[PDB]
Amino acid sequence: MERTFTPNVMQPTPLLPTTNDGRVTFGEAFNDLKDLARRYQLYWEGTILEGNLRAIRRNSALVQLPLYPHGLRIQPDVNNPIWNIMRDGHIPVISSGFRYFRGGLRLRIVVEGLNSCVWVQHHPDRPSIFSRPIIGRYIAAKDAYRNHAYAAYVQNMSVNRTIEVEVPFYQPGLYGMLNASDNNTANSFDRLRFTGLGDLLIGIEGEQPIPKEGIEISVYYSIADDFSFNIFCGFPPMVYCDETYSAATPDL
Amino acid sequence: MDRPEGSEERTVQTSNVVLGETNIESQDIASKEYSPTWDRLASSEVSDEYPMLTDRWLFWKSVKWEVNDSAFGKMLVQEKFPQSWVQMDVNVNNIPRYTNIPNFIPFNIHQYMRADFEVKIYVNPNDFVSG
Amino acid sequence: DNPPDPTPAKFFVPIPSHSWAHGTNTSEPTNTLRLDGGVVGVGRSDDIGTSDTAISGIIGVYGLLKPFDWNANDTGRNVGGHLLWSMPVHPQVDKDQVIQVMTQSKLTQYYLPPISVVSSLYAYTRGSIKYKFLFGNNPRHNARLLVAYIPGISSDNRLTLERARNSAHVVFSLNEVSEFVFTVPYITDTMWWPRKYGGPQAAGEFVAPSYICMFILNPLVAMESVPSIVTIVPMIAAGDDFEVAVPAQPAVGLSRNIDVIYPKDSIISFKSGYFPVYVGSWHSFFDSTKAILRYGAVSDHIAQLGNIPANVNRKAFWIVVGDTIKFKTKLDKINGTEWFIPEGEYTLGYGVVWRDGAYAYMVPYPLTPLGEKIAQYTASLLASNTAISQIRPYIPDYIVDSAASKDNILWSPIEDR
Amino acid sequence: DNPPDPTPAKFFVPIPSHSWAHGTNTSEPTNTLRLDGGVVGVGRSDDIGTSDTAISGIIGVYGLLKPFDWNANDTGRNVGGHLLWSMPVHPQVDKDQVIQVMTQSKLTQYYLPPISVVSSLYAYTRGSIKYKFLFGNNPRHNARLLVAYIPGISSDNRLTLERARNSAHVVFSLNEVSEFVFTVPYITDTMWWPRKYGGPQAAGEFVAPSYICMFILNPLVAMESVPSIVTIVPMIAAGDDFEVAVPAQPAVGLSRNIDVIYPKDSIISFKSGYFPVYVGSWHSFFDSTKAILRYGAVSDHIAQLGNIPANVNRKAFWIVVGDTIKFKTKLDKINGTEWFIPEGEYTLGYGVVWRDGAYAYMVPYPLTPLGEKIAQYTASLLASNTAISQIRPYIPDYIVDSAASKDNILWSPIEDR
Repeated sequence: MERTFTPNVMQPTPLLPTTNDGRVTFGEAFNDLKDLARRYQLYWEGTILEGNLRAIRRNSALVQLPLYPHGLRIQPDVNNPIWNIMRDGHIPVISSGFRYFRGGLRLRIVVEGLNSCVWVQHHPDRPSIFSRPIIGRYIAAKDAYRNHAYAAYVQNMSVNRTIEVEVPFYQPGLYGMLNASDNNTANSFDRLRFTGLGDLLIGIEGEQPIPKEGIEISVYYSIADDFSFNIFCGFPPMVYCDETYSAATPDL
Repeated sequence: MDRPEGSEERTVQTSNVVLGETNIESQDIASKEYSPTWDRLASSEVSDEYPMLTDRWLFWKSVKWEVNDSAFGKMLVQEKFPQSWVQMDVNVNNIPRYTNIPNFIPFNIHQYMRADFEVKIYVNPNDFVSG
Repeated sequence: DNPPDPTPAKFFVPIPSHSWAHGTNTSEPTNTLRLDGGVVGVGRSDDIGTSDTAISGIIGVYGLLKPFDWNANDTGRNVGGHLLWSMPVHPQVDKDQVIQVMTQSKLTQYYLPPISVVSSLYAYTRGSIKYKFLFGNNPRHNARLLVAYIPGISSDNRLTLERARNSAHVVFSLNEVSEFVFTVPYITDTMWWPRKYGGPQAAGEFVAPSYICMFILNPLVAMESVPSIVTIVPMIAAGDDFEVAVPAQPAVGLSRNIDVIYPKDSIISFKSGYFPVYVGSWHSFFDSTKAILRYGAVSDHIAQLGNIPANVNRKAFWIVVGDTIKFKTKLDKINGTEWFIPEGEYTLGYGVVWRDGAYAYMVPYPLTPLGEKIAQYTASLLASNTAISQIRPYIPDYIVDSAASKDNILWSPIEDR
Repeated sequence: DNPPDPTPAKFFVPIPSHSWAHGTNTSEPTNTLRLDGGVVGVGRSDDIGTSDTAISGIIGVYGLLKPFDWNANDTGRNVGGHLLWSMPVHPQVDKDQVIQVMTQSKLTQYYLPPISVVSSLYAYTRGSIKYKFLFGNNPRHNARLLVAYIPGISSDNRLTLERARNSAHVVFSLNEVSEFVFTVPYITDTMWWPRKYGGPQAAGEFVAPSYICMFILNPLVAMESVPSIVTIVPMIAAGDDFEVAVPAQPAVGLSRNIDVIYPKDSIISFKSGYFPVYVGSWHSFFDSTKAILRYGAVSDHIAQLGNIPANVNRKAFWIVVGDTIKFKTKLDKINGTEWFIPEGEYTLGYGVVWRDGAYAYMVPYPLTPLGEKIAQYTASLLASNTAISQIRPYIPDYIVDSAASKDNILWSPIEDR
């Protein structure tokens, strides 16, 4: 099989004795990318002010969040230092080498600055066809308000400011597409219902005003236990993080 | 060449087609091979199979690459698969038709389809080139 | 019945969340958004494989490295003892040994092999590496190569065939053979070796432990009815003994978005009235045979750079950020190197600062991987106060004045190995 | 004795509530408002059955669909090859194949079958569907029908008997038989199929995968001492192989309160001084044979619409929200359709915007299910810049000026499949 084809081997020395993927020297093993994809990373983070929400905030949504195992399309700007120099996390880098998947994701919503209550819904039959989130007053009514019968969780910030949920796989097909394009008209159906786990909506439930500094919502994510990165195609070409901010100014 | 006949040519037969090869191949498999089980959950209508038609090795495109248009990464073929192959018989207006090729004749009367594929690439150079 | 329960209360410590770091060998409490409240997992079948994230199966797949030509008619290079190809040995490949795509004002795209991609996710690495060499030959071509693994060496500064034979090496014969693999050893003074490329501002970076070099033993021979050039395509994969230690900030990012915002505090430009600029010549700089940026045709009208911050490394060269210009330059092959710039029109991508007293001037360089190397080397020569006469061959030549810029040109500090 | 308990405290994570999503296969801690503090549950007997919420037992019950007449004396329609009845196949029935009740300014009430109601609670669906056909005949009537299931087709645009016979189909004989069931297959390229109707603003909606069509093989025959019309009542239930996947926002709501508040931001009306309005004619619009809304009897006094927001879809027609008017119109049967409006007095329920330069005018449509369809089709024709002469047959005719409105009339944007 050509991908691993090694003809006419010329090997001067014997192989190097094993450490069981680090288990001999350190106390743990490192043999599967799936394990690393289960270590949380930043999915999206933003600040929301009263001006971003509807004039009359009738317990409306704060964030409409599309759920992709390969993460969102990052926007590196002066306001987002992480995406600019850290770029994409490990999970989007891992995901890029595989075509398909079939599992769920585990999220962690951290809301700071708000004394009210937060509601979270999962819309598996309504996933976005764009790789960017929708904020506040730009969210359509169909999603801006709590829908019935969807799997949900409602949490008071007074008890805990961190929400922990696991989003399931509810798709009509065999696989979900990894690394999908937002420019897709020839296969809209694939992009619409065979790509994302369904939008996750994060809203507020109370009359408390938002501080002038605003509230900050940080969504971390990771792969669930039933998740699988399925068919290994090539890796795409990469960029180097050390080529964002140069070492010509070692401290900056 | 050491015989009256040139030498022995290996043979590969499928349906009523016979392919000859003379050298050792380069091979690979896109993904793990398997027998499908969830296709039965998609359609209650009995799935028809036409092995003598479909299991037939069929000839695709010939593409001509020259020295003057052969650069690193030059794409001799970039085709949607198997779309481009099954739809290779077009009319005056470049509209495909499944009606003439026996291998594709089941595609005309069925709405949904599935199969595994194999692709052979044949080049017959002389003894004095490199690439 | 309502019996009291005076069992003593237990001390407990409240924390807002469960582990953020753990990814294996533990349970994770969570609120599953399902109708079934038990331990639930999506259904499967043979239609859907198991996860193919086993590292060894990934890094075993060969990736392509920068190919090179091997010309049988080159009576200068095609001789015994000649170094055809060489680089440090480490899982991430050197950037200049990998296929690239550059974009003006954006980041470079690198085609990293699977072993390189995976390694950039972890801090340490170790084991043998399989270097497969593919030759574009036919039964007429013949040669013998000596490829060696030099432990504890990072460059070819002291490297000769007659020294390379004194380390672990192999001798390959190209007699009707087109592929062979050189599985190189792992020879280190320690058990794990730190990755070379790390994070922003060279965070956690280090160097490679060893060197691989290909020498010409018996030169390539062809005939008149056969191509005189044989291309060589190097490929790389992990040996069966390869391992990766410790999760760290990925050295890499995807190429879906190659945009980048360089720090505004490091940006430099030309003083007001000293722009627009164009590429030209003036007498007090190698008798006006070399290229510099001018702001006018009167002489001693050489564009001056604004204030250059003191936190900028002395050996650093510069890269253009905003709009730029095209200019025609050339550079003749430098002794002891394969460094030359053919005469052509190039975009302005790099610059090196030439200081003359209280005035600072900028020297233009082409937006090309070789232009990046020559610019860096020149900046280093200015750093060691090298003779003005010895830096001369590393500076692009003056051919003709080029177009002017729309306005000022912005530059950002960078530095390479 | 008072021994210390230095047992280490455990880390615990505080959360305000238990699961909101879980409905099965788990316990739920709660504060029961009872005197008995154990696991308590209300008493039972045979007088009180067990819960009858088993889905299969619900969706197995047949629901009635829109009936239709089958006239033996219609020498035009009652012929071989004629399409009597057809619709897409999906668990929710198409809205126009279900008994309706409309209310001015309110929501329409639909009489959905059990399989349709239950399916609107879930996101996915699959399996066979039982279509029972009930005929109002007696032993004199005779015919033969061909009913077919066409996979991958959503409309009858390319549908003929001589094509329908080339898919899964059945042939029914009406010879002293009044009931028969056509259990149609499930033929899809995937395992679950997304529901068609979803939520507000067509949230999560999609299309049906297949089509069912009833063709006339051997035309209906009656005699002189027997009714010449045979009514056909279609009914629908789930097959034994039917299943429903995933809880979602109900596509439906109860009809106890059919009130609705349309978004104020989408509302449009006539400019001041351009109302009250009435239905009439003017010359520059098909020689004043078609109906439009005027604000006076002087000519070129055609009611103008206020500012129409740019976020309104181009193919959208409109529905009256507040008070309205009655008007007498008609429309002759359109070629290739069963579309006709008999001459009668109808309430104004729908409108289509006719643009003439910087002026926008409104065309009236009757508050009737067929008027809804013709209005939508007309709006679509204006969208594709169809010939003014070819949109003419889809516009209600002018008979006589109608009463005026009390004041302005308010309209809201809507759009159908």
